[PDB]
Order: sequence, then structure tokens, then C-alpha cells
Amino acid sequence: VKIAHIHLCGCTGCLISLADTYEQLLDILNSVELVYALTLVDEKTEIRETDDKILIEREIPDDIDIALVEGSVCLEDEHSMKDVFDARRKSKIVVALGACAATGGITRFCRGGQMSKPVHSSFVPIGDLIKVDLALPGCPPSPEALVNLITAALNGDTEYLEIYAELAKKTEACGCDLLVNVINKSLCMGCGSCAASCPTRAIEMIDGKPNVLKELCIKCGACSLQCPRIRFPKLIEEIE
Amino acid sequence: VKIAHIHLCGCTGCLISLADTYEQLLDILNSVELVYALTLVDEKTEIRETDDKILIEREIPDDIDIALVEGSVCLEDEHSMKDVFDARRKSKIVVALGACAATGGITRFCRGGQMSKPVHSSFVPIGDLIKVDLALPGCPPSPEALVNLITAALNGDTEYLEIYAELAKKTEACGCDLLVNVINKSLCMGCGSCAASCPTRAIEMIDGKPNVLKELCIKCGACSLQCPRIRFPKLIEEIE
Amino acid sequence: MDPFGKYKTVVSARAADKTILKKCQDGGIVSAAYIYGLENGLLDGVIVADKDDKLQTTPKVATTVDEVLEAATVCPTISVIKSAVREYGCEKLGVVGTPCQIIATRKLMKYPIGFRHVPDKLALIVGIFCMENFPYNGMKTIIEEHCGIKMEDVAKTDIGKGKFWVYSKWGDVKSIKLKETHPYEQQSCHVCMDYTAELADISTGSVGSPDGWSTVFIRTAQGEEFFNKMVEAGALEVKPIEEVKPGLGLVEKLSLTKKEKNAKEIEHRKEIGLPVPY
Amino acid sequence: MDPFGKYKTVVSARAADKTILKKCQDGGIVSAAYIYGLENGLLDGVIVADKDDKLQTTPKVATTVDEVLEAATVCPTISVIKSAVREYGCEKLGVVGTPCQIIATRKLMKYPIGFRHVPDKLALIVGIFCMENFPYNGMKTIIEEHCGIKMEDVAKTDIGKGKFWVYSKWGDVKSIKLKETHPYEQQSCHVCMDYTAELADISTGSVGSPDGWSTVFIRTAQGEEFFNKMVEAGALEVKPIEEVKPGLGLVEKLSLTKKEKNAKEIEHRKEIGLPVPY
Amino acid sequence: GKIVEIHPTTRHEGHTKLVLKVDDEGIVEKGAYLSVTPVRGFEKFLVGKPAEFAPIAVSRFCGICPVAHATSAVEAIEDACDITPPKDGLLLRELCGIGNKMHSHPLHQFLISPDYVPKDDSNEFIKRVQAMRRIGQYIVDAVGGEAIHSPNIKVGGMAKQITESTKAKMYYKCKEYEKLAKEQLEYLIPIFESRTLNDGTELPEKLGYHDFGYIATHPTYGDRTKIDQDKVVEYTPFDVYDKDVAIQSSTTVPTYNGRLMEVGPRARFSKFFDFKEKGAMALHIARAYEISVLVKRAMEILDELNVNGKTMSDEPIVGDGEKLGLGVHEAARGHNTHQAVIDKDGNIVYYNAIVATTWNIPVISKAVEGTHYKFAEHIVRAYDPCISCATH
Amino acid sequence: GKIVEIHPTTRHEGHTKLVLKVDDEGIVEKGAYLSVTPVRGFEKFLVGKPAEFAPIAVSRFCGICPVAHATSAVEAIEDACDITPPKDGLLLRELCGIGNKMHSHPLHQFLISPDYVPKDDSNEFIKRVQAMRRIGQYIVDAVGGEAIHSPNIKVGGMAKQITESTKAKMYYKCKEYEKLAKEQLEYLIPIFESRTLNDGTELPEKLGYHDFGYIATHPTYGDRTKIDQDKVVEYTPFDVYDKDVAIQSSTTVPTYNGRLMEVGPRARFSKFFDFKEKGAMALHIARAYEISVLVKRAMEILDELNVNGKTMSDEPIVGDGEKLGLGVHEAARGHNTHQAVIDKDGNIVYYNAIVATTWNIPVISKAVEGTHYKFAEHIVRAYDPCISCATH
Ligand SMILES: Cc1cc2nc3c(=O)[nH]c(=O)nc-3n(C[C@H](O)[C@H](O)[C@H](O)COP(=O)(O)OP(=O)(O)OC[C@H]3O[C@@H](n4cnc5c(N)ncnc54)[C@H](O)[C@@H]3O)c2cc1C
Ligand SMILES: Cc1cc2nc3c(=O)[nH]c(=O)nc-3n(C[C@H](O)[C@H](O)[C@H](O)COP(=O)(O)OP(=O)(O)OC[C@H]3O[C@@H](n4cnc5c(N)ncnc54)[C@H](O)[C@@H]3O)c2cc1C
Ligand code: NFU
Ligand code: NFU
Ligand code: SF4
Ligand code: SF4
Ligand code: SF4
Ligand code: SF4
Ligand code: SF4
Ligand code: SF4
Ligand code: SF4
Ligand code: SF4
Ligand SMILES: [Fe+3]
Ligand SMILES: [Fe+3]
Ligand SMILES: [Fe+3]
Ligand SMILES: [Fe+3]
Repeated sequence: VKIAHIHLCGCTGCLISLADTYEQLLDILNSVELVYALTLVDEKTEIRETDDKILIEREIPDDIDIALVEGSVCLEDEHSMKDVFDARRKSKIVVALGACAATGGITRFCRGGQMSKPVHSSFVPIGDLIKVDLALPGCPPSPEALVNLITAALNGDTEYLEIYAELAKKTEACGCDLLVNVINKSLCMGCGSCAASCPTRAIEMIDGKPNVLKELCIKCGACSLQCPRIRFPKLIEEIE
Repeated sequence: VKIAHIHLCGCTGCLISLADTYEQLLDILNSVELVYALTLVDEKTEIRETDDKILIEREIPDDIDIALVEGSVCLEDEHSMKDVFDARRKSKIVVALGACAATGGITRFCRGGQMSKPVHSSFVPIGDLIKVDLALPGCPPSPEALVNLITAALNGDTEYLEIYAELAKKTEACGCDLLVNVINKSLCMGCGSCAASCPTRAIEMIDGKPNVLKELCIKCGACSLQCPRIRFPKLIEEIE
Repeated sequence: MDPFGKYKTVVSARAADKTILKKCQDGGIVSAAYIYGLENGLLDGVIVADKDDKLQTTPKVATTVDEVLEAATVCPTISVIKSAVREYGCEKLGVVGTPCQIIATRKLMKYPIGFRHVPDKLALIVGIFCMENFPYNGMKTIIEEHCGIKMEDVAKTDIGKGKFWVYSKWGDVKSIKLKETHPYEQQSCHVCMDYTAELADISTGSVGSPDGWSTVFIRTAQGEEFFNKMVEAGALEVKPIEEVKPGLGLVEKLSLTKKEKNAKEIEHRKEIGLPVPY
Repeated sequence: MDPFGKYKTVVSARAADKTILKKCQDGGIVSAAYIYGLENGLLDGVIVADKDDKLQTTPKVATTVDEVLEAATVCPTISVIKSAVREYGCEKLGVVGTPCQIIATRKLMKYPIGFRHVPDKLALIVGIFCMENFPYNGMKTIIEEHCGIKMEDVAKTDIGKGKFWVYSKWGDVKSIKLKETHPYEQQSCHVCMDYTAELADISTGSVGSPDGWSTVFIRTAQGEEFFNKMVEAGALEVKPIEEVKPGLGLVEKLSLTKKEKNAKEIEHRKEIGLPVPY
Repeated sequence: GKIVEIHPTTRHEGHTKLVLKVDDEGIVEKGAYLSVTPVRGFEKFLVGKPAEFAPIAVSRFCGICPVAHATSAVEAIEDACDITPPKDGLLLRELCGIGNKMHSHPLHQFLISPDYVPKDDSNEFIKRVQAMRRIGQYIVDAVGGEAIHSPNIKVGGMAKQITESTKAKMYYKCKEYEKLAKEQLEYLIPIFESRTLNDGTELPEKLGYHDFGYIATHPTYGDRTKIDQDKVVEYTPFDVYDKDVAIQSSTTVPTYNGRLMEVGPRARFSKFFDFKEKGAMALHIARAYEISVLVKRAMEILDELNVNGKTMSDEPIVGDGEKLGLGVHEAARGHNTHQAVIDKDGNIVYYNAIVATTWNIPVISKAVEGTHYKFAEHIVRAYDPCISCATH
Repeated sequence: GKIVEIHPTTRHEGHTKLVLKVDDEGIVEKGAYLSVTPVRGFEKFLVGKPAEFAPIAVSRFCGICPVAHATSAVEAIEDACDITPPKDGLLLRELCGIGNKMHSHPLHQFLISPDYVPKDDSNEFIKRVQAMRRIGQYIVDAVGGEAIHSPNIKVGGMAKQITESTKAKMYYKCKEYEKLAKEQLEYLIPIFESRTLNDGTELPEKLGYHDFGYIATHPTYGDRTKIDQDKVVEYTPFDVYDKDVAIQSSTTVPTYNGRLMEVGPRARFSKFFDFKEKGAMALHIARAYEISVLVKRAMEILDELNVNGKTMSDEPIVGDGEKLGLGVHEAARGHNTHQAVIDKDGNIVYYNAIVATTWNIPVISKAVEGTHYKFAEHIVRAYDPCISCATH
């Protein structure tokens, strides 16, 4: 299986989370063929020499099996737009890796004006422009979640992946998802697992109910992914 | 045309906004027949006298033409649930009047625990349970917007009402709607009309772009209703 | 309709430590397990409920036997699971929860998006049986305005024999019919399909066993290994559930009553278009 | 492809007040209209752009002639429209804006959800022609790094004759090709289908008229009544646009160039699934 | 004997029921008036939110009297944090509350007009009410930012200065309101004094009599030093209703020194204007007279207000997590109390509201006793009940 | 002569291009290294947000060095507001930064291993890097709450106390890291000193030489009193690149007293450890030695830390809207600067970031001149560039 890491308007933290499989990363990289990742390999190098110029380019290779796409798309940057469409064209399976790619995340707050590209102001999750096959939320998703997603993809564990295939259809996330879909619907039982899932500590349990500190929410989607009163597929009931 | 005001878990402010047509309210109430409104009329009174009890009940009358439904539904209150379904059953046209009814509004933050009904914790917009034909956002919508909606309904101005018919399909609103659908999509031109629409002053224009003070947002939907880069039907281009 | 979920063995048991038994009205299995683990290095932290003088609860990461003995309505136990493995540094964490909280724990272990380096640190997951929960102020109405007893005068509360029980600090014991408490239940409990905490390593409750004893389900290899260590060390007394009264039949009835009732609520919600877990 | 929207008359005009003409590079129609209105009670407040010493702008509710004379990149004019009728108490408010801001004003008047007691207080809605806008730091790059002039040294900026112009406080005048500024435009401007502020009561711009004069479209009855009052009072000088050079043909070309270009962008966005107004 | 249940009652705000035990002649022996409105639970969901959200949220208790809750909330939080609003901010805040009451009292007179105003007078009567309401709401819009939920009411004072022109427009309108109020008073007082409904029904002399005292802290604003909050205790429905009825009630039961108390215009008039008349008609009468008191005070405020005066304290919203701040305000329907504990980050640790109609509900239960059940709703309406207020 | 363009460059973070003018032998005459990463614009969107959001947002500049930005941000805001973090909070905060650098430097050694580590050694080498990274990230998770974006880094200090047990676990791990670091150093130093790539390519002696000075304020943390921020001026790409290239650059151009400056491990080593070697290989060498400095300081902090010491100041987040707060931190890649103006409500009025790699990009442009273009990427990588950092 040929895999690639495509980095759009991200921070590389989702790749570092993959690197935080530590020694196990070598096992992972031996179960797949990493064919593209600007941070890690010198692929795919194409040289175009003319009389006046040598152009040494690194291109996305064709025939990728799984593309791990991190970061959002900058609508005002031509290269950002070209790369997201090229990733889709060249890959059979596109994963929106992390909140930036899956739902915008922190880049939802971008609004332009900063040097040296003040025109850069509009950032969108990749699924606003291309078909996404699987989406991993979080900022970043844990190493464990990534291991599970890769293992399931290699073993054809479609049942395990269904929750992430379903997430790929939704390009917005927010702490108020817990209110709209759980608390307001007479489903919240006060386990507090959403609070423990949140990377910014934006959720506080008060009197058995989640209180979202909205100005701290970075729209990562980890809490609604966790809440067992939203998704609780039967496969979770199979224990050792 | 027979009209009714149905009050669920609201504050009656949407009805007061209608009352803030001032003297014109008498004109409005002469263009329609107000057949039900617990705050205003003693309808529909039904008496059931037995040997031990006299029961004097005020019921929603059948054959309502337009129901103005204000407030959200308390899932844990049997009367609240009965009334929203009865309003739908008895009325040809249901209007979600105001944010509480249309998208939950301030009642999105309810989470239970208070005397003397601590079980009351789950509040939903009416469209989570019944078909809604038109939705008016805002907290409250202005008297002017209400006059326009009633006039259009009486004159069959379906074109004018289309924007509110479309809103009736969406039971969530949030200041981040401006980010997700306008700023992030390279559409915000910085007019600042969203900021002027907001009842809590949660929107501040900074360097030509809307900044939402999320902890002040009461999820009323007035800002995204206003933004002309979302909806700008051609009828608005017809000026005096 | 399966009554208990999957399990390896089911027994009646109680703590051998008589001081533990004094602090618990039932067999004291959770405290015995926590204390045995801490004292032998099988657990390096355990999650407990730290209530105030008003029966208002707060989850806490306990690391000492004394703390467990002090902690013997919703308490969001899973909300401290990340703190437990970060600033508390726990690598062999004990978790306790109602069935819904054990469900949440299995979910976070299987899809650990926001749970970096948490799942492998969970060394014992203990579930307690649960029929329903109440908002605090709902329970307050039950005890104070239907049973006539001040909350601050409460030293033990219990459910059994078709009744809710309040044991006063001053000696009194008051009880009412269970039907009078139904209006005050957390209505989110009415979609719950799990009575015996079917997904735990070890599940324990009072029902099925005589006074001072607990029905214990051993379910997973992690649970079985732990339980066998406590039995071999003498930390528990164990009897076959078939030998004790009322026995497993009462657990089955109550579990099936819950699943039947709440299955009806799930179908009703689906009919009117309210969401349910899937 | 309609070029100008609907209108009653189109003329070339300029303020008769020579002091106003000095503070404006064009005919000074907005200032003349504001001042005439305030001085005669036809307006009791007017929205102006109050820039700082750094060309950074802020909308402000002006209520005096002096304030208008002081105010002669995005400025969110519509953001103060509610303040204007609440704490400022305005009942005959003058509004100025680019076409998109006039569009926003007509929208809020037609669907006034969050605009209680605002629409009837708008006494004159003036639109100014607009081809594109820039983020401040984009304009800063144009003037400082492509024209070589400090922002604080700017006393007048203008667009015309295929060029962007910077008039220095110290006398210099610098200009570059318009194609060099295109990369810095606000890309939200690229779906804009309105050049002459087609929905205003009165629309005005420099194009079509000679130096010191403005092309003015009178569109609505409110605009026509106001304009006729200013003409009858002698507050404006007016000439037929057919008599002036370059004339209405230049306005038509520029408007149609904008609509053609931005229509292409709208279709492109639809093709790739990005949203557009409808 | 018979049980009489009236549900819902009408021509007040919100959802309540009357459950009455009557004798063979229909005279009420035991009365119960109770809110059955769902509990939105504002006091509980405010815990953990920033102080600034309190006035925004509690305004949504009620769209008739929202200024009253925003005012009590910010006063409670200022007390918790030892913030002093500047003098012109306090003038604007009181003016906003008066504007709200200047719309509410005529609104109530409109709600009861089917009982008291002849049909041939109704159109003219309603036009006058609406002319007065227009002026009341204009004041709240100008000073508070919106007439229905005023965002300018904030911890520290009032967010916006008005201009001198807006002050003069408000003054002009107040003078017009005073003329309308004179006409309204001279019209309604003879009717309320006649003890007759517009259909000829004679009202019993002792209609709505009760034996409870009054709470009012100020004639137009509020004064926390005029109440000993330690003597205010909230009991449960089970302390005033039979069990079958108590389990239906949505509100708490406020008491002062262990006793029920009436609040509202007649409370204020008894405490400040030597108006000691008992019974339900005296409530309507005091409300009618209070309209004049309100507009006179508004004009007094306009005279004293410096439109260039500072309106917001610069003091930080920092509490110690211990002090129980007290905010009281004379809402249109009476003494209105909010309480808050604020922590060092300006967040809400604890919140409580005891609202005017919360006090009056158990008073009404007793007041309807002793007269025919056909008059029970007329006694209810004399109290101008706001159930969404009472329940929050 | 020829133009050589390399795009994207590889085995560093983020998106950059090299545009080089070379002679007939391939020797670089004019160099340009530049970020072409889109500008997410953190400095602009922080305006109007609460101070507490700054560390949360700026951490997302970069997932390799996020602690550096959270630390600079909270230090800038504390300076703006005259908040003093308590001593044990400051120890925990420095420990978090050291943990981050203890993962970053081995990560960089992994990124360059295809150039310097023989293939037969690669597996063993990577296992050692990952063993060290595990310990670095463990420190950041324990103290900062998450290894990648640490929510415990806050205005006022650090949010959480650690327990005495966690302190001892960190100490044990630091001792293991020190043993691994010794092995890593004894392995890599001979390679860096050999001036040879793992394919036999000889490196030129003057590789990466430049004539610019250094900025470093501290060996392990940061010290705002060691830099005169008034002498730091940010220019534009048009001041250092040809026009056709300048319009592509996404970053500003920082200068000190009008001159470019290098930041990073070699800067720190020149300022504090008498390491004056020039050229690109000396950068790798200083980075390698710095790993030992870092873990030694972490253990020193653990010895001094009182786990029951106060970690957050109770001082309020109140600014005067005027003071330009200064926050500096020695990130893995160098001197990192955030600036903030805070108003009386604790909201951000102005925000600025000048990041380590922002400084080094124009230095690299010059450093690649004078040697063959085939060595230009090796000079780039000696600087451990973080482009998302440089661009923010
Ligand atoms: C709402 C509720 C309903 C229950 N219903 C039943 C029932 O119908 N039948 C039955 O047999 N048992 C029921 N139980 C369980 C029973 O009350 C005992 O907890 C059980 O027998 C285990 O106690 P023990 O003596 O083994 O443990 P102990 O040694 O007494 O320790 C008990 C442990 O429970 C934890 N705990 C306390 N409150 C909570 C809480 N709210 N959430 C999570 N953990 C908590 C404490 O932290 C402690 O570690 C219920 C428990 C709850 C909270
Ligand atoms: C971005 C932009 C592009 C333009 N492009 C063209 C063009 O292509 N062709 C053309 O003929 N005219 C164009 N104009 C309009 C032109 O610059 C003059 O504003 C117009 O001639 C009217 O000026 P006046 O002399 O009649 O009014 P004046 O008496 O000079 O008063 C001008 C008024 O404009 C208001 N104003 C200033 N800046 C803004 C702003 N950013 N948003 C809203 N209101 C503002 C001021 O508050 C003032 O009241 C453009 C204006 C802008 C802001
Ligand atoms: N008046 C009034 Fe409210 Ni709607 C009541 N009761 C508030 O305090
Ligand atoms: N080290 C580092 Fe960052 Ni990813 C850079 N350059 C930060 O300050
Ligand atoms: S999701 Fe978070 S960690 Fe991943 S790229 Fe975006 S900001 Fe970085
Ligand atoms: S995880 Fe879901 S059920 Fe549990 S507390 Fe959070 S919202 Fe409620
Ligand atoms: S509340 Fe926390 S977990 Fe949920 S979306 Fe926001 S940042 Fe992510
Ligand atoms: S939308 Fe606002 S005004 Fe209308 S009922 Fe709800 S809270 Fe009241
Ligand atoms: S109304 Fe729409 S276009 Fe105008 S500023 Fe607000 S979001 Fe931007
Ligand atoms: S930002 Fe304002 S207008 Fe928009 S939804 Fe929130 S409260 Fe309503
Ligand atoms: S009944 Fe179910 S949802 Fe309710 S507390 Fe018990 S386990 Fe949780
Ligand atoms: S081009 Fe259109 S969108 Fe852009 S500023 Fe001008 S009128 Fe507004
Ligand atoms: Fe038992
Ligand atoms: Fe001109
Ligand atoms: Fe209350
Ligand atoms: Fe910067």
C-alpha cells in the first residue's frame, strides 16, 4: 500500500502525532510504502534543465493508495488550491487528517490582513472542495487513533472505519455540537468523557452537564467524536 | 385568515415585538382574526362540569390558518410536547417565531437542575419535532419584519417569504455561521451589516472583518439572515 | 434479550477487611479492589467520588489507601481520566463508573482521538450496577419532601425491596414507594440498555447477594487476573452465587425490566424523530 | 447585460461651495449632500469615514457640518447604522457606501430582522462607484513598495487613466500600472456585480466627468427630491452628462468590464462548488 | 362543594392554573394559583459563564420586563465585586428601568381592558395605550440599545452615552406621555372605583383581600440596603399547596421572616405614598397612579443627566468567590432580586433569582379565597402576573 | 550562468523554495531562500480576542515547537499586564520548553539522517531518536497537558501542579535520555566533523559561511532584558530579494540595528559556551551538544521544583491598552518573540510575532552563496527551518 502525507495550511502537528508512535513508527513505515511526504522524503523529484534554468521540482506522485492530507486550503493561494485537487486526483483514498483538514479547526478564525500575503484570508476544510473518504478529528488526533486508522485501512476493517467515513461528510465541528445533539436532546448522562477529550480544556463538567467555554474552543471535533450518546457502534461491545 | 399565537418555552418578547407595531397593531388585528393567544384572548374555553369538579379549560382551536409559535419545546414536559404537536395538527401554516422556536436560541444553554422542576433540561426548536413552514430568526425579530411576514402571507407573496421558508429547514444558528459561510469562503466584503444586526452586540468589525464574541452569542441567527453574501434574492433590487 | 452481557464467572463476594466492610453497606468490592491494587502496585491511581457535606459529588484521582477509604446523583468519573495520566502520572489507573461511564471508557479506548497515551494506562475498569440516576435537586425532593429527612442528616442511602431508603446519622430509617421517585429521574437514563455494566473488566452491585455482600461479574482477562490475585491474597471472601439468596434470578429480572422499558423509549424517540445512539 | 441598473436621470455635477470642492478631488457630491441636509434639517445625522493619521478608517455618526468637512480600503459604514438611530437618536440618517454596502442596506430594509425601528429612519442612501477594494496592508505594499511613497506622506490617492495615483503632502505625484495592483485585491470583490451602486438613492463617482466634477445617477424618488432641493438652493452646479467628457460611455465600459469579469468568477466558483449569493 | 380548575388562565404572561375548592354557592374555600411553565433553569446554566453573559441571559426571562432582570443581575455582580457604577451610568440605568415600566403598566391596562373598558371605548383606549407604550419603548431603545433585551445594561454601569439631542427627544416624548397618562388616569380611576365590570357584574367589597405584608425598597429604582436578605428564605411548593398540586408547581416559595409578602405597585404605594387600601381593585389603582410617578422621575433624571458623564466604571470584574452579591430592582410587578458569587476570573460560581411574581403567586392563592370562583381570574389579573419571570 | 530553482525543498517543516543564480561551474552567486507557505494570519485574527486565547491559538503556528509560541505569548501578555508568574510556575514553564527542545533536536537529526547516517546504521539510529523523543514528549504531556499544543501554558504561569511521583518519573526518564544523548553525540560528532556525506561527497570548507551576528538571550529559557526590542525592525521581502522573488515571499524580514542576524543553537553556543565555529556544519554540532545542556537543566529544575508551590499568579489580566508587552523564548530553532497590547478587559489590541526561522531565512539566502548549488539544501537543513513557524 502506497501512502503519502500532503501538507496544506497545517502546522505539521498531525504528522508529529504519527511520529509519536516512537519506535513503532518503523513498524508502520514497513507495513506501507511512504511515497511522498515533503518533511520526510525527497520525492518525487523531477528535473527540467533548459539553457537558462535548472528546475528541480518535488511533485506528488501518481498512483497513491492512501493520502493523509493535513491542513486546510487557502482559497487565495494558487498552490494550495492546486495541491488539494492534485492529491484527490492522484490518490484512491483521501483522509482528512486532523481538524484543519476535516473541519477547518483553528484556521476557521483566519481573516486576512497579515504580511507578507495580506490577501490570504479564506481557509476551508478539504471536503469543501474535494471528496473525502475518511476524516480524523482532533488537534491533533492521538497517535493511537492514527495507528488504529492505518491498521483498519490495511486490513479492510470497513466496520471500524465507518464512524470516520461518516465524519467525512460533515465539514463543521464545534463544542456546541454537544449541546445541539446531546444535552438539548435528553441524551447527556454526564459521564464527562467529552471534557477529558478536549485539547484546550474548553469543557467543564458542572452539576453533571458539559459547560463549553466557547472562546477556548478551536473547533476540533474531538468531543462529539467521543460522546457515546452520538456514536456507539456495536463493535465497541467486543471486549477481551 | 385565522391566526393564533402559541407560546411554548419563550419569554413573550416575540409577541411584544408584534405589539410594538403600536397603533398599527389594531390595523393588523383587523386584517386577520386572532382566534387564540393565551396572553390576549379567552379562547377557546371549554367547560366540563361533573358532580365533583368544574373544569374550565382554554384549548387551541381547530382550523387555524397561521400559527405563530414562539419558544422552544421542553422534552421533559408533557404539556410542552402536547402543545407543539397540537399546534401543528390544527394549523395549516406553522411559523417558528423567533430564535427560541426557530433554532433554540438562549434555550440552547439550558441544562436542568433548577427548582422546582429539576428534570427540565432538554429544549429543542420546534422543527426538531414538527414540520415548520416559515422561520423568523432574531431575539426578537423586529416589528417591521413581523409586519412584512404577515403582509406577505396574507397577499400570497411566496417570493418574499422564500428566504424564511428556506430558513425553516435549518434548526441551528450561531455567529460562527458568518465565519463558516462567508469569511472562510472569500465572500465577506466588510460592509458591517451583520454587526449592526446583532441584538447582544457580539459582533465587532476589526480591520474590515467580523469578529464574533462567542460567549455573548445567543444563537439567534439575525446576522446570517442579514448577510447579503448569503441570501440576496432579486426582489431586493426593486427600489422606489 | 440477553440479560448480563458477556462474562467468565459470577460470584457473591465481600471484602475480607472488616474496616472496609464497615465503610460500605454492600460487599465493598470497589474499595477492596482499589486498596489491594494500590498496596501492591497493581494500580498507581484510582478514580473516586469525593462528596462534600451536601452529598454533592466531585471526581478525584486518589493515590493512597486513606483517600479511597474517605470516598467509600451523577459523578462525572471519566472527566478526570486525562488528568490522571498527565499531571498525576498514573500508568496503572483504576476506573469506576456506572454502565454509561464504562460505555464511554470503551468508546475512548477504541476511538482515542482526544486521548493520546490514555488507553494503555487503564489497568482495571470496574462497573457498578445502575437502574437510573437523578439530578441532585430531584433526589433532594425525594429525601426531604417525600421522606421528610434533611440531606445533611443522611449517612446512607440505598435502593432495594421495591423502595428507596434513607439512613439518618441519628439512627432513623425511612422509605417510600419507588413509583413516587419516577418523576424525578434523569430522562437521559431512559435510553440506557445496560444494567450490570456489561463492558467492565469487573462488574459489581448489591442485587442478587445478601446484606453485606455483592454480586460480582468477572468479564475480561484483565478483570480475571486482578480478581484472582485478590482472592489468592485473601482480600476477598467468595461464595457461589447459586448458593446465595436471592441469587442471580433477581439480577436477571431487574436487568430485563430495564432493557424492556428503555427499548420502548428508544423506539418512541425514533418514531418522533429524536436521535438515539447508534 | 444591463450597465447601470435603473435610474431617472444622470448628470455631471459639483459642489457650489468652493471650500467643499477644495477638500474633495472630485465634485464633492457626498459632502455637499450631507452638509446641505444637516444645515436644512433634511438629515439629522450622516455616516462618514473617520481615518487616522495612517489611512486606517473607522465609521462614525457625524451630526455637524464641521465633522463632515473633516471626513472629506474597507470602512464598514453599515456597522454604525443601529447606533445612529439608538443612542444618537437620528430619525433622518444619511448613509454612504460602496455598492456592496448599499446592497447590504437594501437587504436590511427589506428583511429587517435585527433592525427594529431602523428602515424608516434612512433619509438618503448615497452610493459611490467602486471597481475593487484592497486590504490595508495590500494597499500599503502598492504605495510604499511599488510607488515608493510613505503612507504618512499621502494627501490624495486616486484611480484613473489606467493607473493608481498617490499625491504626496510634499507635492510629488507617482503612478504605476493597474496590472501591478491586481494581486493585492480583496478576492471577495471578485464576485461583485455592481459598479455604479445601482441600488442607491443617488450614486456618484469621478468616472465619466472631467476633473473636479462627478457623474451622478439620481435613482429613487427619495434621491430625486433631495437632489432637486440642493439644485434649487444652488448647492450644486449641474451639466448634462452628454455635454461633458469623457462622458457616460466610459462609465458603461468600466461597469460592463466589471460585470463580465466577475460573472466569470461566479461561474467558476459554482463549478468547483464554492457558494455564491443567490 | 366542588373542585374548580381553570387552565390555562388568560390575559397575563405565561402558563398557570387555578385549582380551587368551593362550597355549594361557589365561594372559594381553598385557593391554589400555580405556574406550570417549564423551568428553563437560568440560575443553573449561568454557573461557569462569564459575568458579562448574566445580563444578556437573564433579560430573556421575560420580554415584557427584561430591563428588570438585566438591572438586578448587574447590580448583584457589582455588589459581589465591589464595583461602583458612575453617577451618570446609574441615572441612565434607572431611566431604562422607568422606560420599561412606562410600557408595561399601559400594556397591563390593555390586557385587562376586556373586563373593564366598554366595547365602544376599546379602540380609543388601545390607541392611547399604544401611544404611551411607543414612548416607553423609545426610552429603552435609546438608552438600552434595544427595547426588548437591552445589551447596554452591563456590569459597571451603562455601555453607551446618549447625545444631548436624544435627551431632548426623550424629554419631548415624556411630556407627551404625561398628557396621555393624565387622560388614562381620569378615565380608568372612576372605573376601578366603581367596583363594576363592563358587563354590569358587581364586585364584592372584600375582593382579593389578604393579610400579608409588603416588600418594596424604592419608588422607581431599588435599594439593597432596604431589605435584610438573610431574612428571605425560599421554601418549596409542598409548604403551601396540597401534595397533588405541589408536584405541579414550577416556582419556589419566597418568604420574609417566615411569611409570604406581596410586591408590586401597591406595595410601593403603601411604603412611599401613604396608600393603604386593601383588596384587588386597589392594585389596579396603585398601578394607574404609578404611571405618573414614573414619567415625573424620568424627566427629573433627564434634567440631572450629564450626557458627557462617565457611564461605565473602570473597576475590574474580579470577585473573591465568597461574597453573595445582592441586586434588587423594583420591576413593574415588584421587588426583583438576583444574587451572584463571582470568582477572581469574573466567572459565575453561584446564581439565584427571586422574581416579583414568584413572591405574589402564593399571595394570590390566598387572595382568591372568600369570594366566588367567577372572580378568581380577576384577582389573578390585578397582580399583573409574569409567569416566565416567576419561573425562569 | 544559469538559474537553479529547487521547489519545494525537503526534510524540514513547511513550504519553501530556493532560487539561485549560479555560474558555469555551478557555484552559487546570488541566493534566495523563501517561504511560499500561505499566511494563516494569527497576528491579525488575535486582535479582539481574549488574552487567554493567545497561547491556545499561537501554539498552532507549529506542531514541532508549539511550546515556544505559547511561552512567548504568555510572557508578552504578562509583561503587558505587569503579572509576575510564581517561581514554581516559571520552573514548570521552562521545563515544558526544555521537554519540547528535547524532542525537536533528535527529530531534526532524524530528518537529516539520509544525508549523514549510513544506511546500515539507520534503523538503530532512528530507534535511538525515537527513544529520546518519547522522553521529551513525556515531559511536555505531563507538565503542559498535551505534548502537541499544551493547554497548561497560561497567562500567569502554568495551570497544573504535578505530583511528587510524576516528578520522579520525569527524573528517571531524564537520566535515561542523558545516556541516549551521550551515545547519539559520540556517534554524530565524528560524522559532522568529517565533512563528508554518507555517499562520500566531500563538503567544502567554507560551506554555509556568512558574516552576520547572532541573537540569543538565554541558554535554555529566555530573558527579555537581554534584547533591545526598539532596535528590532521588520522590513519587507523587497528589501532583500529581487522583485520577481520578493512578491512570492510570505515572511517579514527581521533585523537588529539594521542588520540580519542568525538565531538558534549555534547562536546560543557562541553567546554562552565559547563556541565560535562558523559555517553550516558548526550548526549541526552546536545542536547536538545542546541536547546535553537541555537534559542537564531539566534535572536541575526537577531538583529545585516544589510540587506544592503556587503555579499561577492571582494577578488580574488587566492592561492599559498602551504598553507593548515583550515575550521572548529560546525555541529549538532560536530566539522567538511575541508582542502584545492588552486592554483593561484583558482583550488583545495588537499582536505581533517574530519567529526564529523568520530571522534565519534571509541569513540562509546569503549562506548558500559561494558553494555549489548541490550543497544549498544541505545548508538550508543545517538551520532546522520551521516555515509554518516563520510565516504564522
Ligand atoms: C445511581 C446508582 C444506581 C445504582 N443502582 C444499583 C442497583 O439498582 N442495583 C445494584 O445492585 N447496585 C446499584 N448501584 C451500585 C451500588 O450502589 C454499589 O455502588 C455497588 O454495590 C458497588 O459498591 P461496593 O460496595 O462494591 O463498592 P464501595 O467499596 O462501596 O465503593 C463504591 C465506589 O463507587 C464509586 N461511586 C460512587 N458514586 C458514584 C457515581 N455516582 N458514579 C460513579 N462511581 C460512583 C465510589 O467512588 C466508590 O469507589 C447503583 C449505584 C449508583 C451510583
Ligand atoms: C474602494 C473604492 C473604489 C472606487 N472606485 C471608483 C471608480 O472606479 N470610479 C469612480 O468613479 N469612483 C470610484 N470611487 C469613488 C470615488 O473615490 C469618490 O468617492 C466618489 O467620486 C464620490 O466622492 P465625492 O467627491 O462625490 O464625495 P466626497 O464629498 O469626497 O465624500 C466622499 C464620501 O465617501 C465616504 N467614504 C470614504 N471612504 C469610504 C469607504 N471605504 N467606504 C464607504 N464610504 C467611504 C466618506 O465618508 C465621504 O462621506 C471609489 C471609492 C472607493 C472607496
Ligand atoms: N415586571 C416584571 Fe417581571 Ni416579566 C415579573 N414578575 C420581573 O422582575
Ligand atoms: N523551534 C521552533 Fe519554531 Ni516550529 C521555528 N522556527 C519557533 O519559535
Ligand atoms: S489539526 Fe491541529 S495539529 Fe493538526 S495541522 Fe491543524 S493545527 Fe496542526
Ligand atoms: S460525553 Fe456525551 S453523554 Fe458524556 S457528558 Fe459529554 S455530552 Fe454528556
Ligand atoms: S470543545 Fe474542545 S474538543 Fe470540542 S470542538 Fe471545541 S476544542 Fe475540540
Ligand atoms: S426569541 Fe428571544 S424574544 Fe423571542 S421568545 Fe425567545 S428569548 Fe424571548
Ligand atoms: S454582513 Fe456578511 S459581508 Fe458584510 S461584514 Fe458581515 S459577514 Fe461580511
Ligand atoms: S452573533 Fe449576534 S446576531 Fe449572530 S447569532 Fe449570535 S447573537 Fe445572533
Ligand atoms: S441508568 Fe444508564 S444512563 Fe442513567 S446513570 Fe445509570 S448507567 Fe448512566
Ligand atoms: S468591488 Fe464590490 S465587494 Fe469590492 S468593495 Fe467595491 S462594491 Fe464592495
Ligand atoms: Fe447485597
Ligand atoms: Fe471626475
Ligand atoms: Fe429562582
Ligand atoms: Fe510576524
